[PDB]
Amino acid sequence: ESSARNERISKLIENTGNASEDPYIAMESLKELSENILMMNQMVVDRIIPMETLIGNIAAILSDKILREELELQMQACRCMYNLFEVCPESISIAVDEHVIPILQGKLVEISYIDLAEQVLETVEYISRVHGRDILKTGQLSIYVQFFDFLTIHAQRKAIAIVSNACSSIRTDDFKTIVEVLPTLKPIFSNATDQPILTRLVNAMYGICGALHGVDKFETLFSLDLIERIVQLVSIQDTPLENKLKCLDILTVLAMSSDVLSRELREKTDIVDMATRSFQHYSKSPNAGLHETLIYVPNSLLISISRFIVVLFPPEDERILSADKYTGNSDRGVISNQEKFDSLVQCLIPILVEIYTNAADFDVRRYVLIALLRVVSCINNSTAKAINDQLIKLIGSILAQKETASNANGTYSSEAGTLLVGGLSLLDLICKKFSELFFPSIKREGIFDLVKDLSVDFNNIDLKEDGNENISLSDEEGDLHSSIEECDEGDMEIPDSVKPKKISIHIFRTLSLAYIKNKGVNLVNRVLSQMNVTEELHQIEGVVSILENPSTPDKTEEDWKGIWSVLKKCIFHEDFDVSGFEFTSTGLASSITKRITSSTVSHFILAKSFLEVFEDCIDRFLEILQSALTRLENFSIVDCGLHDGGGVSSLAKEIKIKLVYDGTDLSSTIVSVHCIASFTSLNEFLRHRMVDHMRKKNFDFFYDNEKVDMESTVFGVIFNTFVRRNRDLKTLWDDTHTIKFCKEANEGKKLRDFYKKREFAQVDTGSSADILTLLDFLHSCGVKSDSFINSKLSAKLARQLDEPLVVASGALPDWSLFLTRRFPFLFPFDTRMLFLQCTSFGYGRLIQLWKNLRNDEALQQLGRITRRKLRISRKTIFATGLKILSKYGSSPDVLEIEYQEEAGTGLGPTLEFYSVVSKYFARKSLNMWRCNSYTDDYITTLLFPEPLNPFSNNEKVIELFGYLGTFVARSLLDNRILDFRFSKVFFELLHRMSTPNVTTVPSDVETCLLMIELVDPLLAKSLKYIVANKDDNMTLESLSLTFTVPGNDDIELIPGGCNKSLNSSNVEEYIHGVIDQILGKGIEKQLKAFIEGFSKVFSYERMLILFPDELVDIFGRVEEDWSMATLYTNLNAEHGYTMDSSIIHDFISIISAFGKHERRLFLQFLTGSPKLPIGGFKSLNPKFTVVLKHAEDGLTADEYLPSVMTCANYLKLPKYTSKDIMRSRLCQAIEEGA
Amino acid sequence: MQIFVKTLTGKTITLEVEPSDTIENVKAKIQDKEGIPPDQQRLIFAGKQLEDGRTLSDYNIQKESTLHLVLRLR
Amino acid sequence: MQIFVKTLTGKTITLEVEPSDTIENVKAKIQDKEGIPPDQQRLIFAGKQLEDGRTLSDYNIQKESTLHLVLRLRGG
Amino acid sequence: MQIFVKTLTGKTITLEVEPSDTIENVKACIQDKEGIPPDQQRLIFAGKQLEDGRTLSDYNIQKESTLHLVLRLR
Repeated sequence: ESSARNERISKLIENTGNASEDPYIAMESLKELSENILMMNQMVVDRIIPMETLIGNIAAILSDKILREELELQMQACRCMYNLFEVCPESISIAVDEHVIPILQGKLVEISYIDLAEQVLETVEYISRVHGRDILKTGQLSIYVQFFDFLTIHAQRKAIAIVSNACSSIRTDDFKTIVEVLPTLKPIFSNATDQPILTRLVNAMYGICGALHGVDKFETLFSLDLIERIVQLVSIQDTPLENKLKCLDILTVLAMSSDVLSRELREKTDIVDMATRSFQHYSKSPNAGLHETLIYVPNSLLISISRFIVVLFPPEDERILSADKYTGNSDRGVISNQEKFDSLVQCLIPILVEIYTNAADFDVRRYVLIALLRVVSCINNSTAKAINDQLIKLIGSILAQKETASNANGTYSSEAGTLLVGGLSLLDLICKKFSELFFPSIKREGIFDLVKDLSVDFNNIDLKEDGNENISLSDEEGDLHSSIEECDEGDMEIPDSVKPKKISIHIFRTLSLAYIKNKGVNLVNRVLSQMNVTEELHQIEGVVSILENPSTPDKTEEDWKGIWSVLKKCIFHEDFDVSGFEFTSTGLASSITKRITSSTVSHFILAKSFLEVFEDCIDRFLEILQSALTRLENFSIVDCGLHDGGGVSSLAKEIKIKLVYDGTDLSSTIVSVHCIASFTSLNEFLRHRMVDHMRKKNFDFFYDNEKVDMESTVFGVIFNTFVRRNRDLKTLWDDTHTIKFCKEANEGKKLRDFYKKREFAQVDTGSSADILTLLDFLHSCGVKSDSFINSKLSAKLARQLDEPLVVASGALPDWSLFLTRRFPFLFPFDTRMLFLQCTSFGYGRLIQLWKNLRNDEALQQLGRITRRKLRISRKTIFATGLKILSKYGSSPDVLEIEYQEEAGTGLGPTLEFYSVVSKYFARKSLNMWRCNSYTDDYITTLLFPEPLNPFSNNEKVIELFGYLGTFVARSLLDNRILDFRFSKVFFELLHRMSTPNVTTVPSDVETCLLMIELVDPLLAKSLKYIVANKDDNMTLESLSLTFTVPGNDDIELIPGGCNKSLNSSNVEEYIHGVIDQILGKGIEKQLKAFIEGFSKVFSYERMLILFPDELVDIFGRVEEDWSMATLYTNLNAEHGYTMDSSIIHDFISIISAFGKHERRLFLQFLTGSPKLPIGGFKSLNPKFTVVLKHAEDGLTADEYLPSVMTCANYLKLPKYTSKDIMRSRLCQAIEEGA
Repeated sequence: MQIFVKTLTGKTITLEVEPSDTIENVKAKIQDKEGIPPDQQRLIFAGKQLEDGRTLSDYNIQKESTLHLVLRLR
Repeated sequence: MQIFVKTLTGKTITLEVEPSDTIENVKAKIQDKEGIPPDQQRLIFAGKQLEDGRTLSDYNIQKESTLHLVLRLRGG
Repeated sequence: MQIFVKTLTGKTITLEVEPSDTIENVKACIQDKEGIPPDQQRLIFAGKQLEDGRTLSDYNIQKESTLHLVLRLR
């Protein structure tokens, strides 16, 4: 057919050259050619068409003066050539060879027929992806954006993609060309809202700065309005993070490369709200709350928001760590306003101080320290009075990290030394400038002892290891703008757009091991030179002596009221508070702990006495203890010397090894094994490399002769050895590692076994043990969890989590494992959840990232999660799911529910399975829960089990709880949205039972009754009335109640008690029997099988990191977000419009008026599960939308109903008119849905 | 003879049917009259949802009984 | 109040209306004042194509709201 | 409305779309109902290709308009 069709192909190409003498047949020639090339492949196309003659003819048509007014032909020619080089990429340059780009500019110069222009712009844009500079070479590319406001959408955004692609390959000689287009891109960037339009106008602006920062007259390009919109583009939440970082990249270069507008960024624009609103987008409560917000902020934005604020300020007096040179930055004699210029700093310091506090990345701390000693040198005595407090504690926290510096060898790590040197320099500057202001607070918080200890440490560190062993104290300021262009990167298939050259700013100087000590010794000597210079401390000592005195009464509550009465007045002065150092200096924490952990008084009385005195200053007491724990914290955060940072690229790592069995295969074999998987999976890797005795070879991994079990990871014990050795971890990636070692998949059994023999790691916390003890006592008082989260420990844990190699190494620091289980109140809920998934879900559910490409391409082969369809019947949903556990209970497969003889699948049936099954677990007929009992079948009240009947058979109630355990455990491992209704007490009995060496039921009894009225207030008040008058035997016998279980009078408390009545003789036994029955021995038999089934999927021991009141919410108690503002922020809208739309305002106004049942009915229909996912509508993937719905055929949309394309996730809303009909329609839908 | 079909707002349509006619024949004829496709059509009588596989006399529907019509959604 | 209309050649015409009237009403008015048939007219404002049945008030149009007029062959 | 998209082997699918559903939305819809990724799918109707930026109203496509799908040969 090709030969027959050639006589029509070549004829049509000839007609294109005949368009001069045939203006109209060429129309259908081009139409016929363009139609076919779009419906065929290039490889047939490439062998037939003379592309060069094609484009020559097309240029002849587009440039002929005869055919200028053939607007119905020029469109077709442009479309035909566009489809010509859409299919053949190499034909793009062929057109460029004959000045097609200049020809196509001429059309856009003057148009009266836009359908040609929306084709010309759509076509020439596709050129800019390959030949971005060829378009830039012509240099009049402001033409493309003059007709912006006439292009509908696609041309409107393709008239920007071309400029951006031509604005990315810019060089030094194209300075004037950008000035040509800048006035025509400035306002349309100032008034744009579409994201594929604001993601190109920032790439173009980044490409401009990548090349033109050295070219002169660069100050006049980015004028005030443009930099102002760049500033305010961060203060809006809808901007993504990826563009958010780029905007700061342009903005910091515009302050580094020049000074004129770098002055503007501090005089005219506001930088404080600039920093604040970018952080608060990640906040959770609108009444924030700076301290907790910074925990959730990504590290990538923390780096940029700091490396921009350091650049905005001119360098410091002594440049130990900063490496800048720029000439025009010695003009800090300009102090005209102590408000317009200094209200920036006096509230910026309380921003980046917290940035330092709640972040632990090396780059972030370095940047923020540089910024501190850069900006504090600018303030004066008058300005410094209001910044005294935070800096003192910050520097105290900086240079108290001395203990981490020492190695297991006794050697040193330069990372901590740089931080110490920076903190010491900041201390030197502040003591040199504000001695009178800083003498009291430094002494009070105790920094002088710290700097003395650091002086001793610096002296003790060895020096003679120098290779260049000729070192003078003056090796100063080597290269400090030889280091902003040295690594600027940027010096075939077609991409979406031309990515601008990645600029890499360098403001750091790497310090040598000798230089850090040389600076540190002089700095400590200086600060000690300036080191030269209340009874409340003696009152603290007196309080310590009083607590240490056993002669003080400590038995009745009247004693403990006075125990804390003196303490409250000792610690909290009317002016200031006792610092975190003074509290732990005189042993006051030890004095509190000894009295708390020795007194025989029940915890209830202690908590009551504490709450009766510390009524309103609970957080004031929490902050002092948190500061004390932060300073006394000594745990060294581990690292593995990654060469790929904290990303999936660090998952793609492999190490050459020479495994040695502690022929030559077991002694010398160089193979690059991944550093991710386990020793079970190390056995798997050696099984793979064997390709069978090597399969059987289960090894006792004596790396450095250590009998460690099979549970660790491929480099787990190796890394543990290189921690006890504490060698150079960077060499570990270059060392051919001498690995020393000696000798049910049906589900299959998951490799969650990293912590079978690690959960009992009882690590000593040092002097912080008292602090942790009374913090755990305070959280046991049931007080709110406002300030229980420790900022820096949470930051350290988060920095541990975003090191994928160590987290997947199974060698997580034992202090973290101990602290999470033992003190789960020091960390945020999100951090604890992330810890739970990584420590609990196995490598298959860990290395598969969800930690936001080819980095995981080699890892997804061995770390993917597998689907598993499950087929059941709707009428047998409960009973079949029972056998589903017996067959597929502990599988690692994500559950997928399918209903037989039905086609509709997906997450719908999966959500509908366990949601219905959970309600089937709320049936009175199963005899599983306290169904009051004093109509239907379902329990509508709070849910809690009933005691067994010892005489009656109970083979089914226990088994049902055993199944419920595996259901509930399976729910959390898969992030399923369940609606189940548990009681807070039910999980208290589960945390206490699974905690070793503690009674499940509290030995205290009035604690037990107080824990009882959360289950049944009638019995609670009956029992506390029994306790109240246990001496009035006349009233005790008035009840005349025998030893039968209340409510279920068929069960005897004690043998023969059904005859004996209630009196003062054995009232205590009656109380301890009814308690033991309703809460304890009568109900523990359910729990012992519930945990038995819970631990089949994964052990309940991991779950102890959470809280019962934070488990009911995740299991289906949490109240959902339904406020006016919080919902349309989760809308995305589009297509009409959202504006106004008068159908959206009322549609959001009705959804707020729903009761508790309308919400459930609407959610089980919109989603499939009757409740909302975790954390609001944000977790819905994708977000729920609003889409226009037209009127068909002629009847109004005020009669129809909200449509869904059966993939929602979203809705399509018809044009309703009246409010009342909207209320009728939406309700009729939600109730008729169920 | 004819039966009454109530629209979702005020208006009422009356259709000439027979006891032997089916619950999908009525959907076809109401699509002929109004034009709304059956996939967005829901027939409701006496609260319970009328499955479209029976006949009009299978449910024993009265002569002038007004079964309610709902333009359903997906 | 009044609004402004932009053609593709840049010439300016002036209107005289209130925050009212429909898209067909204003396209008929432009036909009257320019002789351009409504099928030969396309209207763009705020970077989107207008709808014939909708009115000017629903599109949030104020005094001297400079809108644009577009000519298409249709043209596919 | 309801349209037809026919593959290169004659197997034609049906859609339930609206002129208020962009072009990329129906690309996502066909991404749901079959497993060819969006970039390996080219929509052809009336000779001209359907660009992924407009809506169905701008290209003048109505009910029963059987268009073709070209599997992109990347």
